[PDB]
Amino acid sequence: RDTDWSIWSLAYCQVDMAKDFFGGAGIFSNSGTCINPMIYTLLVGGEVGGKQHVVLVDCGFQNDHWLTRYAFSSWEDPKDVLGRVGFSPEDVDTILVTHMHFDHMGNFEAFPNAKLYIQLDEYTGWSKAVCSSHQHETEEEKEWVFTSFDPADLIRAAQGISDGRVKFITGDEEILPGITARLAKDSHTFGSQWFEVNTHNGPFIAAGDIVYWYSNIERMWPPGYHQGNAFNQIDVYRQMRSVVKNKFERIIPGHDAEIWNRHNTWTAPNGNQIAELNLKDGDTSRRP
Amino acid sequence: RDTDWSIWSLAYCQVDMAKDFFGGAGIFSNSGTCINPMIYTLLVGGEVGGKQHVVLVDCGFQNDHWLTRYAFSSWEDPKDVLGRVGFSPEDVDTILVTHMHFDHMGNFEAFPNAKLYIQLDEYTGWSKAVCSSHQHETEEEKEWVFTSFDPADLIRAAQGISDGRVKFITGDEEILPGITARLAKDSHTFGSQWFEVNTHNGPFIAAGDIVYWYSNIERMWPPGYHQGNAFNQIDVYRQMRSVVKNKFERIIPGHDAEIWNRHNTWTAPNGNQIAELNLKDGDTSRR
Amino acid sequence: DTDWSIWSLAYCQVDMAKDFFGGAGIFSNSGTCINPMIYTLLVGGEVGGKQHVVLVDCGFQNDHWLTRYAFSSWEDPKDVLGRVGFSPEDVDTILVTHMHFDHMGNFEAFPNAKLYIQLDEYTGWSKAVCSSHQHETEEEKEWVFTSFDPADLIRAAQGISDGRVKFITGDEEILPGITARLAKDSHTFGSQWFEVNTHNGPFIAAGDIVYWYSNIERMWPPGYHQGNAFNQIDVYRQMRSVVKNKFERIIPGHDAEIWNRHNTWTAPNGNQIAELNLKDGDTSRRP
Amino acid sequence: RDTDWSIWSLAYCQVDMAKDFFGGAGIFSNSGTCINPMIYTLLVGGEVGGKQHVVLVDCGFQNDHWLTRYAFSSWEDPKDVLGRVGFSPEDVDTILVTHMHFDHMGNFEAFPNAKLYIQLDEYTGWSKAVCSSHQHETEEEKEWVFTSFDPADLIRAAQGISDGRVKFITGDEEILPGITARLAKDSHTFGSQWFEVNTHNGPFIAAGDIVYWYSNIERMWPPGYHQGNAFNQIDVYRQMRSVVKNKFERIIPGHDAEIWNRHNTWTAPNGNQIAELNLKDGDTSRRP
Amino acid sequence: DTDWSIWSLAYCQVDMAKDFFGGAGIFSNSGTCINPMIYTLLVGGEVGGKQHVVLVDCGFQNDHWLTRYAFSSWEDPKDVLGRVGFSPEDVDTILVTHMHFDHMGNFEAFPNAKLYIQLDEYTGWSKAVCSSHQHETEEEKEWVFTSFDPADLIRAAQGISDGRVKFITGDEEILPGITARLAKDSHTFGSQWFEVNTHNGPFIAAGDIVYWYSNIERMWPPGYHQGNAFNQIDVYRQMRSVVKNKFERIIPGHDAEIWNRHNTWTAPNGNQIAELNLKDGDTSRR
Amino acid sequence: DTDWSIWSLAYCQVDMAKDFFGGAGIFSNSGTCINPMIYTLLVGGEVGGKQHVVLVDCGFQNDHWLTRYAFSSWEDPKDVLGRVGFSPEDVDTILVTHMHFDHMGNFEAFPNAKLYIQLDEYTGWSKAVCSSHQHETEEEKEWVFTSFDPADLIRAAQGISDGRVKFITGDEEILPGITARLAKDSHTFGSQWFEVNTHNGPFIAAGDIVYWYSNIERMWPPGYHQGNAFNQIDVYRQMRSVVKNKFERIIPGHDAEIWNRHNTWTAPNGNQIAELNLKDGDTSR
Ligand SMILES: [Zn+2]
Ligand SMILES: [Zn+2]
Ligand SMILES: [Zn+2]
Ligand SMILES: [Zn+2]
Ligand SMILES: [Zn+2]
Ligand SMILES: [Zn+2]
Ligand SMILES: [Zn+2]
Ligand SMILES: [Zn+2]
Ligand SMILES: [Zn+2]
Ligand SMILES: [Zn+2]
Ligand SMILES: [Zn+2]
Ligand SMILES: [Zn+2]
Repeated sequence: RDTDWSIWSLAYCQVDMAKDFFGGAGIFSNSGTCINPMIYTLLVGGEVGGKQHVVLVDCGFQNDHWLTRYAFSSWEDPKDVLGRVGFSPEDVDTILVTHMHFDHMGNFEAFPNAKLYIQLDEYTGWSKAVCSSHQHETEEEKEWVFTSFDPADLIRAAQGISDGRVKFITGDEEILPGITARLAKDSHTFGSQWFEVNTHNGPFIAAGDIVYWYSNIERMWPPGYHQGNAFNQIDVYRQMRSVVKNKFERIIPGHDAEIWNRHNTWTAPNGNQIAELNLKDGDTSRRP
Repeated sequence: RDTDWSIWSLAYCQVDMAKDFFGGAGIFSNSGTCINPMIYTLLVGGEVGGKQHVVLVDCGFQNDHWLTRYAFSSWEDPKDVLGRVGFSPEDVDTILVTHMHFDHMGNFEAFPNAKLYIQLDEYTGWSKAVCSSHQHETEEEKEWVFTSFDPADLIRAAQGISDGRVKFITGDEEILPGITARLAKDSHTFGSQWFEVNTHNGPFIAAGDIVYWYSNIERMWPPGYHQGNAFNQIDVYRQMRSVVKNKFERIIPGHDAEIWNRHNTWTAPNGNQIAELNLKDGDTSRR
Repeated sequence: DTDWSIWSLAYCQVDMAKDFFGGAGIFSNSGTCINPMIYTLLVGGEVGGKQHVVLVDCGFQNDHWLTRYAFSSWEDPKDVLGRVGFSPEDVDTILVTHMHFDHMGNFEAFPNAKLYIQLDEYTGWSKAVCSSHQHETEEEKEWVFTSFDPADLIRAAQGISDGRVKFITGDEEILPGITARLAKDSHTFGSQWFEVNTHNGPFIAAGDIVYWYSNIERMWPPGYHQGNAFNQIDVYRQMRSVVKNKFERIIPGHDAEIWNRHNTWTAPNGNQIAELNLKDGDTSRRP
Repeated sequence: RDTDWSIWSLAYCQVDMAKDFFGGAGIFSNSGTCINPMIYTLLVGGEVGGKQHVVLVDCGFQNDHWLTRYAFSSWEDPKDVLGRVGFSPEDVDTILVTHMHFDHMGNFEAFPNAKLYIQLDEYTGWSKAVCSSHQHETEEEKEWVFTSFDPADLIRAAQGISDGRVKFITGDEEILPGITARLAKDSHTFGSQWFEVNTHNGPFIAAGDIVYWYSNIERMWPPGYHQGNAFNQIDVYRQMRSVVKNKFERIIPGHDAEIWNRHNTWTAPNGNQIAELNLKDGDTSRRP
Repeated sequence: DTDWSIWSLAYCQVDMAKDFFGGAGIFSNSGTCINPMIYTLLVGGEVGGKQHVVLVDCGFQNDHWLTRYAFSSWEDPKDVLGRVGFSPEDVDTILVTHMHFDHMGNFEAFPNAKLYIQLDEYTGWSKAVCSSHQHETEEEKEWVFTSFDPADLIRAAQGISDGRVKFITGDEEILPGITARLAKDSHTFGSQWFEVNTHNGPFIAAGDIVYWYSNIERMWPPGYHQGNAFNQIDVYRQMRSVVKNKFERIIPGHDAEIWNRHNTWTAPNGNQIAELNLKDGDTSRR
Repeated sequence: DTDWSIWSLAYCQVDMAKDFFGGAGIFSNSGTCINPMIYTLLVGGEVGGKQHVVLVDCGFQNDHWLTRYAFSSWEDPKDVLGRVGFSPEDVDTILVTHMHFDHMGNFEAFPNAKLYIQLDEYTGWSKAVCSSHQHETEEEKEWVFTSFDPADLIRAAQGISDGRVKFITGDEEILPGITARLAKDSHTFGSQWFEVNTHNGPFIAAGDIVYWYSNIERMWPPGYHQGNAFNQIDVYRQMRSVVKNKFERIIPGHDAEIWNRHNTWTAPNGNQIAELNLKDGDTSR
């Protein structure tokens, strides 16, 4: 089947963060701070002459308590972030979840028509991890387990499973035409997955937090904060490099402001960026 | 290492059901119906000279929509059922869940001080199965998986996990002094577990639905309705027989009125039975 | 590439409680009914090349099994296969869905045929028979042997020594256009079903994984089986996907409804004969 | 200690055989032939003061075509072999099968009251191997598979399974009081097992054909003919040496005339040997 | 029936950023500090008698590794062992927690010592070193080799050939009262920790699974490591359980706090020395 | 679309008991015979692509091993490869069937070649070497080291760090038309054989899983091996299936019968040269 997809990376928030957090405890230690985007990626396309899908890789978090747990700024609603590219949250039929951290699957219920795809190992891993954490007597002992995980997202996932809106992927699978989910077990998280997007202009990768920063995969240096196996990430980087033949601009990192320096980018009134990574044959640009 | 436990099996409801359902196709086919008890079991004890635990194996379902999906009668609140043996739901500190069928974990939020114990395979099995079933285009194609399973219990399970009130068992484990949980993978359900209870009068077994009826384990004949592997149940029957040295009255089946005929039993006003299976050193009977 | 013509032939009939085949809930206490005992003949293979004459299963012999259960109208392979223009000597390969007596019993009646069975089926029954002899009484073994003849374990071993039995381990395209599919712990330890590719699309020989169309149409496994009910659910879905929900393309094991869904002749006696596919020039063997 | 066993190794036949077969292709190539005993081992005992079991480790082959496929001589019936130590074949309640080669299980039906214990992997291994062999067009291509295996023993085993005479062991198991079966997967054969026998004078090992000759385990040099994994045999030798704390005479090899030099031995009229390896407490010697 | 004398000796020091050892987030952009390089001497065994001289880890040689990091105060083993009454050649056994340069580099300075290391540790590094060489530039290889010397792969092989090294595969009580604990994919592919059963309770040589006491106390894996963050969390719980949450009975890899909570006395260059347990019938040391 | 020229080059000869190579049963007490020591030259790859020059195995050096067995006629890689128009410097790839001394001992004579080994072979020998040193005497270690030199373990680790050795894990097409097939616990822990696809059909470099044509023709594994005899049986079946029972298409490890099945000529000292295949557009010798 021939597939083609338009791809936009949309900032919906910003975080000021220690560099070693994203870039590595070695190379980026004691290197000050910087602003990094909170991003989700819109994909529109599919089989040519077939159903057109409106897909989000990840969907941001909500305007809730998480805004106080880190140095966030410039948060924007899905109505506004997607409106600037000519869509609405109602139009989104699928959310592909790289991992169940709060900033990639929180707020999925703002897309009432979307089905959620999660790796089974991600869901089961977090169920066990959350349950195990309650053997510690204080919350200080639980802090690391919950640094990026909202137990309420466990409840929402179960609610979606029973509702029929959450679907499990187990391993690798072409879930939409030209989008292949790749399980990276115990990489960034228990069941992090990345996505291979095949377009007429070649492959693109939505890496999730497996690749926080381009420097992670270019320097082969896993981040200072992650909740998996650093050597597994090494293995995944090599898989990703092979898919895109080291055309590093084709990989979408999770939280790297460097992405705006590498693609046709314009900014919204508040500053949040929009990137036009690719346009399928016959589509028009969204720059004002 | 010296454990001792008092054991009461208490009926909270009754169901009229075709016999082959519980007893088996072929041998009990076209045998009409009979009343069968809906049961949970109270265990009080632990290490002699130690903390006396108050534990439930299973806790029944709520008087909700489930009362109409089967021929139930005489449903009773846990306050009424445990009161007859001298306890209240607030006393229950542990609920041992044999499996996640609605009638064994439905009403657990009625015991606000209790921790829930479930096999990881039971929880993960149902998460996968519920999700897989929503790939069917019609609701009729989904009936069989949900005949005994309430997706609302999946949600309550997830809520208790994050609350810290639900704990996973993975395999065999002595979770309380003298009570060891036994994983029976893919027997009655994905992660059914049974419980071995060690007292001064020897072992007792809480079997759950692996053994619906004594005849399941006496005739080695699995039921006409189950959601796991029939030959796995046979193997579990053999383990149970070995633990109990073939003294069958020492096994507590899930839904067999025959239990009231094998132990010291009396009736409540509405009819629900209270079987006293064992009394630990120093306890007086509650007839 | 490949094409095959297909006939399903009865060789006996069985009167059985409906809950046996259809489910303990929905078909309980529904009386009894007549069900065909069937094996399926396939003739063909690759288009320009060796024509194979194949049986899926081969029925049982007229021995003590006629007094077991309640059979009637039993017929010899010489009679059943002659009506379609063949003799028992023509069959070069018999595909065994599982080692229950009525699907592999009479295999020595086809002297030129190689028998194909899943390694897990043979190993499972070897273990199960041996394990059952841990029970001291014959009554405790009844369920293991409800459908299994220990003499067929010996005949199977005799055939292994003869080179007449071949093991399949998992999925395999055995003959041209016929893929065996292992369904581990489905009806039995190593049940397998067969995907048959013709010019008119695919056909499925389901064995007893699907006793009745109602099993797979309602997604409701039978009341009697010796495997895992949820595994059967998974297989039902695999089969539906292969056949694009064109259910008449699935050959159930023991369902009179197949005579209502296909060109079906009838024999001098009651046992039926049903055409399912005729690949170009296979003159219909319909009178 | 609460268990005790008397132990006799009894030769029932003799075989003239090339030395490299039993001792190894390195040291014993082109080294001629020698006479080697065909042996099964009688164990009498159990719980001290409780049931006196009568046990055979292996039971030899029958007087059939096998007598011509090798240089056999002096085959003797179980009535005569066991008669010399004061027992009859009807006394044997248990036959422990090291492996299903013809000379270790061929004759089990001459012991009408005995249950056979066989490793599940041994039975399934031979079932597969026999069935696979019939893909070869000539009987010569099957010859190695059948050098020590009789397909008729497959049928007899299936018959014993159906009768309730055959019991499967899967892995390690204390089968009788003081006798533990040890699975040695893929050693001499698919499911070879050896037996540790606890006596008041310490442990004895019935090695089956894992140890043909003392030299295999003393020199750590597996034989030239076997149907398993040579390095697996190396690993089992180490387990055996450790159990007997390097008392090599406590190990009963399958086919070594050297055993008559290491134990109190006398001979029958035809030359077949009797070795009294151990006499449990209270037991009297059987030497004439 | 089993007793052990236990000494933790600092053979060197490093000035390192805090998030490296303590964790990103709670120690991000928090500056740096001096941290010790230690190996742990245990001598004793079955109270019956046979006394073994065992080292947990054995430092790194004084070579190019001294310039790769803010090292100082590197001392010889004969120097450091002498201050507690021993000579390298006395060591019977070197228990290797993992194959990073600074726990395995100088094992040849102990000609009598058998080396015990996990099969997965050795096998994982063989795999990794080989995998890295499909990277064309040296910058891409940097992280794999931050703590690993390819020359230690060649020594290990030479040790295998010589009979100096033996592979553990799983848990195994390697010497009377010392249980080796496989922690697959913790700090490294096959890191392991050791559970020393002394008459005065239990002791844990943590290796680099626990860089700092605060990794286990704050349940917070470090910012640099080369295995599985959640696996470390689960080993933290296995350790906490073995010592009943008495954290001092765990010896971290590179925490100067260990000097603070155990009898310590500086040496000439300052490299500390702490005695954690002297087996009754054993003589102390300054 | 692949094509390869194939030469089997004897670089040495060994006088050995027949049962060693042929079997403890059939060839017992059968005396000895001369057997070739062989490595195979492969030149080709994808048609229209980078033509590779590859060695399957590379022999051992003229060192202590020349005295550990009845060897004769040892020749250098410079001489043996010189006769077919190449030098050791041309070989960029050596595919190693197993780590026995006579198949990897001399790989450093090929300074530009990458070495490919099964991971299970390397870890297998690493473990076995360590386990062997638990025995207190050297006679108890002899069988483990009959064909294995611990110096090759050290040379292997050095190449690992140097970047010259690569691990294969299971089956893999390493070069165009060459598939490595792991045969776990066959001749050794991680023995591998190679399927070579040419325009004239498939050829197999069997290593020592097949010492002699009679192993696979008689389905009778050898009297000396360090793996699992029934695994070799199953591997024999895979090989026979690939070549559709054309046994001359299988390259055995040590069988002089090979010179009788192909265009063969001899060197001055006696060592044989076998031209098994010439890819489209090639001239003989
Ligand atoms: Zn994240
Ligand atoms: Zn993120
Ligand atoms: Zn139930
Ligand atoms: Zn129930
Ligand atoms: Zn059936
Ligand atoms: Zn049937
Ligand atoms: Zn044998
Ligand atoms: Zn033998
Ligand atoms: Zn370190
Ligand atoms: Zn380290
Ligand atoms: Zn070799
Ligand atoms: Zn060789």
